[PDB]
Amino acid sequence: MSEESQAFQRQLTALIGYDVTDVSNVHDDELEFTRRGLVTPRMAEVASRDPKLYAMHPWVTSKPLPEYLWKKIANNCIFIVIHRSTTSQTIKVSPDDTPGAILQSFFTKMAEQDFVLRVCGRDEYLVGETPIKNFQWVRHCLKNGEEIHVVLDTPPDPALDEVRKEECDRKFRVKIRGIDIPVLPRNTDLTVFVEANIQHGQQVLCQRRTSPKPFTEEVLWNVWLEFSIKIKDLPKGALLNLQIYCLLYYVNLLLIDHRFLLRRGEYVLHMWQISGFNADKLTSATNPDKENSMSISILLDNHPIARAEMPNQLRKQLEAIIATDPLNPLTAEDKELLWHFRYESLKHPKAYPKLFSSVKWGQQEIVAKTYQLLARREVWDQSALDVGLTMQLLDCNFSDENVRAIAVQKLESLEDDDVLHYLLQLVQAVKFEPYHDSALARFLLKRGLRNKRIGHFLFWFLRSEIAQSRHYQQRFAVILEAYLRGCGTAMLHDFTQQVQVIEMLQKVTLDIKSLSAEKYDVSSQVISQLKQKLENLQNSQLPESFRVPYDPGLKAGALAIEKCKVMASKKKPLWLEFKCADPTALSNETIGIIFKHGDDLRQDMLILQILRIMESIWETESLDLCLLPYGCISTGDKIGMIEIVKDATTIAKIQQSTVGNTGAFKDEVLNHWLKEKSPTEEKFQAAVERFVYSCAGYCVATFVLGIGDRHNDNIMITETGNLFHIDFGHERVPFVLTPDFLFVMGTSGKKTSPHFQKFQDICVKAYLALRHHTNLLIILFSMMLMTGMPQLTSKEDIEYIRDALTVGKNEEDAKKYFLDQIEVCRDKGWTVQFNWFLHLV
Ligand SMILES: CS(=O)(=O)N1CCN(Cc2cc3nc(-c4cccc5[nH]ncc45)nc(N4CCOCC4)c3s2)CC1
Repeated sequence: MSEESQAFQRQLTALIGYDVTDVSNVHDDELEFTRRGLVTPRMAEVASRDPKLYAMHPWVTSKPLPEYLWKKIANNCIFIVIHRSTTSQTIKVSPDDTPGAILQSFFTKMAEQDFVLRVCGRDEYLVGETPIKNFQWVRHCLKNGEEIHVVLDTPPDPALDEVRKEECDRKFRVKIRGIDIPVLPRNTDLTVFVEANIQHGQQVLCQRRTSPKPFTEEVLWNVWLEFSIKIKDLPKGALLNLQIYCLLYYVNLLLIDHRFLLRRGEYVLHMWQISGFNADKLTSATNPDKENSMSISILLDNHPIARAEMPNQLRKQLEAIIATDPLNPLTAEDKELLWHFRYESLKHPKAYPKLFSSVKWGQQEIVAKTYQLLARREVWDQSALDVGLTMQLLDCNFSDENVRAIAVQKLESLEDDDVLHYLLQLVQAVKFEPYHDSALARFLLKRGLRNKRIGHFLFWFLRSEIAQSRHYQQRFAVILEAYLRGCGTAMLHDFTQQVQVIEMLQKVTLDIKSLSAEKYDVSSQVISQLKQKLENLQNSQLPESFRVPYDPGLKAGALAIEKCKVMASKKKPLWLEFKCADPTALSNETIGIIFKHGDDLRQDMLILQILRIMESIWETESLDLCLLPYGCISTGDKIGMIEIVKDATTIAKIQQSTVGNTGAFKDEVLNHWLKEKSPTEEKFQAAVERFVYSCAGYCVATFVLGIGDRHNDNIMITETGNLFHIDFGHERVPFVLTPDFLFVMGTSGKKTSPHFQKFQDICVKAYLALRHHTNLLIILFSMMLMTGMPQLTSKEDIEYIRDALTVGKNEEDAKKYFLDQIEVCRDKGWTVQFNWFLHLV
């Protein structure tokens, strides 16, 4: 290789937080073969990407402007403001104008075309052949009541992104030699057996078992388990799933390797324990912790695969099946129907998930007939993209690489606006791929390299998992490495800054927990020991500036040490604030970040992202619900950072105005708080209007996701009336709509009023609107549960959102469901709010 060529890889390992050149936890070479496989997709995308547009990463959309934003234009005229050091004139522009065209109405409007419209304060450019109506920064300014401000400077040089020179009819059988574990002790001794499953997409094709034996630290069976399934009938992607019950341990082994070879030989597999169903149960990875983990020893010595029209009455039976939801389980009668009428079923794209579930993958002939099916894919290829539908073929139920490829094909048609909407959920879906190299993993690689913004979030989503998941770190590390070798040195330098900063601060956060008590208050000497520590970093240690990971436009600078503090709260997070490093920023307002170690933030990532998806859904139907899905990024193990929404206050704090007598509660208080922070009465009604939309948006969203029973303490409001929920780490109430909220709506329980009439109207509007996307939400939820929780009932915890979205019912009933829910909160008032307290003391 080379002296400095290996110094490149030690930079790569530092950003990844894992060494992909390590081979100490492999029993084959799939991971290294995947490093080599991804060189091509990388070099292709890099080689065909526009240098100019890659440097500026214009964030842009082809969707129509919503109805709720053409109301803020009674005149077909939008206001932009071009800047230059001191002075800065304003310019009349029509929504359909272009970056180039408004430069035509600036220079010629004055009485050399190699300048650019960058945004004031950020690294966000208005460029490329798009209308300004169709730029995200512009839609954002219109949405808030802000005015588009812009500075004129030289385009950033493409030179800075340049990339370095790169680098049988025999039945199947397995011998169970035995198991071994250095130490087991609990208290009393039991018996133990090994269960072997041939598995394919959460379908057990076959299952044999050992005789049981006593659970000493070594147990030897020496037994052949003859299976019924024949070798030729083994499908690519099938897993030998070895499990130990007395269900304490599990491990998996792909029966057909990444070169289509039948798996053969002597394996010692180090196994995962079960924490006192989910995506960790599917992994081909073995436990790296070889000193403590349980190990199984096996032997393979077994290569391969090298007219008439329906009666109208069955069609109805078949259509009914196809209509049902992604969780509605299929009977044997239903599957056989689907399969017998394959070709009719292929005419309905929505039937696809249900159809490929009806396939007997445990049979060679039928899989082949299934490949004949996928070969005449005219209707699918021509169908309009359905993200819900496409996602379903990427979940844990589908292990066939061709099935999964027809789904990835549909994704290729997404523009970058929609990729960012689904990116986190597509990164989690790499967990369900049988092989490390996959159409999906490559699709992300390709989309990330093509767009600096997708690239940026693909970095942190990958790194979040690598840091806190032994089950999938090696796979994701290989994928990240591939990204980093093609993202270009501007982005590598950027990440290196970001990784350095957060490593310095997490250090400070862990070092501060320990000097404070397990829990009480915040010491005089502890705010002493926070300021001192950050003064030492600030000088010769911290970058002059780093990219804010949750908002990669914004460049944070030097710390505002006076405003930083440890938080009198759960597990001593740091409230930090930074100066903005861009001197053309039009405000002296700091960037606020919380650093927390203790909670599990991947869950918050996931919930906030589904919340961003609901906003986008409501966009399809002219519905704005003023949600504040604030930034939130997991960076490492049980730890990460959070955006501080400026001017926000906990609802429980507004109730603790005085005393707050261990849980005193009072209807009228919220409304008084709103008038104090609103210098004109005019802005006060703007706040109540904002509170009715926001309260409604967070009510509907929260009912649907089953996270609505919350303390006042985890709900906030801005000075401008924008309500929002926080801290999604996990008698009853479907959601929070307490008497304090209702007095803002001019209604003190058991009445109706103009502002409350809006609230109900908006709620049912929002609720029926999410139901036009029932299959999407069910599948995102089901996946959320599987890749981002503890262990969970693959039927029962998902089955909440069915009943929440009132599946199978007509629209009138559905409204009547939700409207009962509102009146459950108003029939209970404070009962549950007060109840959180009763346990405590
Ligand atoms: C005297 S004190 O300085 O200690 N004071 C006490 C009362 N605090 C109220 C808050 C608690 C809080 N927790 C979180 C959080 C905690 C853990 C996990 C989380 N996931 N998402 C948020 C979040 N995120 C917060 N946000 C997010 C949105 O932007 C405003 C700050 C706030 S604000 C402020 C601090």
